Amino acid sequence: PDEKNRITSYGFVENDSDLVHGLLEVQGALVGTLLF
Amino acid sequence: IDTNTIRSALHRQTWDLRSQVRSVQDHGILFYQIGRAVAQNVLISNCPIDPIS
Amino acid sequence: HEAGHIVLAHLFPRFDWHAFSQLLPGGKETAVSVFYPREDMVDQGYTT
Amino acid sequence: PMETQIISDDTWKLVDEIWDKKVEEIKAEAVIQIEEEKKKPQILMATHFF
Amino acid sequence: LSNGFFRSNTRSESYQYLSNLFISNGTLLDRMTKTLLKKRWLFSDEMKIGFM
Amino acid sequence: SYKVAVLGAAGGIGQPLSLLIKMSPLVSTLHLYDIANVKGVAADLSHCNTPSQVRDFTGPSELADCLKDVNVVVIPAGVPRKPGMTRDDLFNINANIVKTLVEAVAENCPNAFIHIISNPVNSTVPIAAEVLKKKGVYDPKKLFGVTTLDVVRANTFVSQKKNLKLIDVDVPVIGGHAGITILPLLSKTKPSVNFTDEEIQELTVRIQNAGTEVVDAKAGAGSATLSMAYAAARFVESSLRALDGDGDVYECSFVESTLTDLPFFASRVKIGKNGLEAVIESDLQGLTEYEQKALEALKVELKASIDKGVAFANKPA
Amino acid sequence: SYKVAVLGAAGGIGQPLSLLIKMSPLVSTLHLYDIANVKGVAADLSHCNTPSQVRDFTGPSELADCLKDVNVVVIPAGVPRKPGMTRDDLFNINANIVKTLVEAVAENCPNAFIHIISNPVNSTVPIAAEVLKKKGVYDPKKLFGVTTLDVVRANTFVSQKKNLKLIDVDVPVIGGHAGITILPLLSKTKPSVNFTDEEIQELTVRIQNAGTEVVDAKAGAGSATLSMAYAAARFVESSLRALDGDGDVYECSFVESTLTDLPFFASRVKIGKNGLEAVIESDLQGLTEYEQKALEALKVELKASIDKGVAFANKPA
Amino acid sequence: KMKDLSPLMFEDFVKPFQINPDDEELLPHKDRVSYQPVDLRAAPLHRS
Repeated sequence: PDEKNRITSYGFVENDSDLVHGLLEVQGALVGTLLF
Repeated sequence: IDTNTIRSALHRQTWDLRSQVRSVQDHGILFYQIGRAVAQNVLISNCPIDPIS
Repeated sequence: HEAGHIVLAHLFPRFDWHAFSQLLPGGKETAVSVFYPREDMVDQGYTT
Repeated sequence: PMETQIISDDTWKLVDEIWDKKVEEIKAEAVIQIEEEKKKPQILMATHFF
Repeated sequence: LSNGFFRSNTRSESYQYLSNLFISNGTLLDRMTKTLLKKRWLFSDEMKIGFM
Repeated sequence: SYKVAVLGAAGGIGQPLSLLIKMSPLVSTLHLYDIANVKGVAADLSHCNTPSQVRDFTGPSELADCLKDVNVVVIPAGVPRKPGMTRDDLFNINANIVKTLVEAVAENCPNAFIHIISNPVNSTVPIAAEVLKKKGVYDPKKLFGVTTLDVVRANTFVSQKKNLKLIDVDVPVIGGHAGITILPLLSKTKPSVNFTDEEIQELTVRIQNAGTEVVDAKAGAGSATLSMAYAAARFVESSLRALDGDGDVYECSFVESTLTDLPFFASRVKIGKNGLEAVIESDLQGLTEYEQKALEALKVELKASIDKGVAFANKPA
Repeated sequence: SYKVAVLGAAGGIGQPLSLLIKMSPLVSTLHLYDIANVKGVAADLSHCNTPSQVRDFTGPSELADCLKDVNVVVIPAGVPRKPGMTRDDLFNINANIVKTLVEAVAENCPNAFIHIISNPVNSTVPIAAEVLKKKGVYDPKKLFGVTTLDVVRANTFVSQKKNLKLIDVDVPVIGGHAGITILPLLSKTKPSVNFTDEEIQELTVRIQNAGTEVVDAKAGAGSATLSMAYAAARFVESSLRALDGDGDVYECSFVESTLTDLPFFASRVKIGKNGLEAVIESDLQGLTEYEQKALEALKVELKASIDKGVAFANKPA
Repeated sequence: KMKDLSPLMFEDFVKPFQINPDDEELLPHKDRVSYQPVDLRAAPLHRS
């Protein structure tokens, strides 16, 4: 479909995105093998 | 005290009773819950999972 | 303008209920249409 | 495009490993969990006295 | 903001690996979401039983 | 701020390679040369809105003016195949041309990254080395054999087979640049993918015979031109980046290496400011039995090719 | 994820244009077409490790297979000038070839960005428009004349003369693509630099006679090869950028415009998702007296060329 | 007034994606995630 059946703006998707962004910020601020 | 008694004692504490009971009507949120719970169980085996509904 | 709004509102399989549309409400040089969302969308809690 | 490869190919091996360990643990846990022979009281503990 | 394209590709590889892993275990998620569909609640015991 | 001089820039290879070199962001002066029909190529390139300057020279007499202060010298000169020509006449003509060009480079400017492109490169790099040796100015660290088309073809075939991210696919290729000399180290392909025996054999023979496939696909119209120009431009940009002090310039090339008993070999090397900086020996460690037996099969014929090259390069005048 | 089909990709201009399109990060499928010797170019291109795919078709019977689902049609086909041949026979040959190709495109893919490179484009774009009109499917918003070569030459000449940054200099060019029908708007050059009178005259005559300079520098070897390939690749990439929804794709092209009394004109236009989106008329506002008399002198010959084109395009069969 | 005039009807945009509860069958997937990484930066400029 033209993205017709997406479930925008409900409960835990925003929380998952926020948690992923926070984990990425923590990982990128603590760099200063595992990562290429 | 069996494990089902503990499970039912936990469910009465971490769940809110509600009148006018309704369920999800477009599945795909269920797929999101299923995939997230599976990835939580297999990868992070030191954290519990609240029952899916 | 409101005829176009009404035509496109009633050209869809599942739209909000059109209660009434009124031209020139109370002397103001405008118009108002009233649409009530269906109960299933209110009971859902999310939008597509 | 300018971004070359990211985290690893070995970290994918490790996450495949832990996935397989958990799958095998669940598989073992499902079928050999319940087997009981007896639970008899050990009230003739002779190694203390006899 | 020169640090907005590294995280996007990191999440992209995470999504690609997750898709490649979920493709092989598609039947697992299928039977699992069907079990959630019939039985309205799903605990860890049913979870591990349905992992078969 | 570097200068590249292409010797033979008006052939089949000369024009696309010059076009790719002109609009690369590293070159600033481009000294094309050919014995004829080089003015038109320079006039064509001078109209492009790229800051690198193009100058052209005609005849060997202007050769002394062509190589002054040149940082990278590329020699793709050589007549393509004509009907009725055996290997003897074509080899003699190409080797005489490359001998004269290497003599001119040694006389004028010997401190340039020399990229030998003419075929066969297995028997041409030793000729250039022997000619540079006769003037007492030979530098083995600044003499390369462009055999990266085999790497490009290996990457293409591996990506087409395994459906892998092409921006990540790279395949080590050792040996030479003609036929069964090409040993694609398919077990060291990054990222990690596992092949079957039939897939390994099919990929190996396809990589080894892709040159013949692209020659006979033209129905006698010549050899590979666009992909060879692609590989030549890739190696030129990599060498120019090595001249700029980049510390991760790893490229596959045919150079004078001590990895085997052969004087010259094609392997992965690390190029620095002063030319060759390191030779990666781990490409020869950990090979499977198929790659090992292919290596010992190609070693004798590679030795024969190098011996033929040094035998011609020491012929009396 | 866009598809480009080149009709005539085995000629002089076709092979470098096909190679440069292969290097573009926007093309995903490249369809080479020519009546002969088109499989060699495809074999050359397929060895490169670029994600875009190259397929070849030979003969008119495969032309219906060449243009299925093609998003950009590129027509550089046409035999270059031969000694002893006047304008009439070469015009007839090129016009017949482009007429057959435009008929094939109209039958197969009317909704493709049509880029005409065959010379002269002043008398070729009207022929294509008339052929598309006869099928009742003509779209003036999706028919372009690639005249980016004059812009590139003007930028290069201005950068060489006034010594600016070649990256930043852009010169608008109006009129046509042949002879004195090219009018470089040198008073609107960005960044702003003021010229003298003789400098304006010299730059104007150099831009107008760069074509004869580059075809007489080759000494009868043909026309330019790399420069129009460069310009066509630039125009194709710009059209593909505009097709993705980019809202700042402004390019100089020869299209059906209403700026003057002429039906077709070369001006700066803004391309959108549905083809031509806007025509910049401010290029004709604020002109100096010299550009005004140059425009009024070139209008008569441009009208004559367009009249000759539409006269040939409606000849009986 | 929409009844006897036969307008041109639209398609349904808010049709829900649902799963058959007890129908034992393997519903398919395409084979991918539809997400694309955002990575757009120009090539380094000339004269460097």
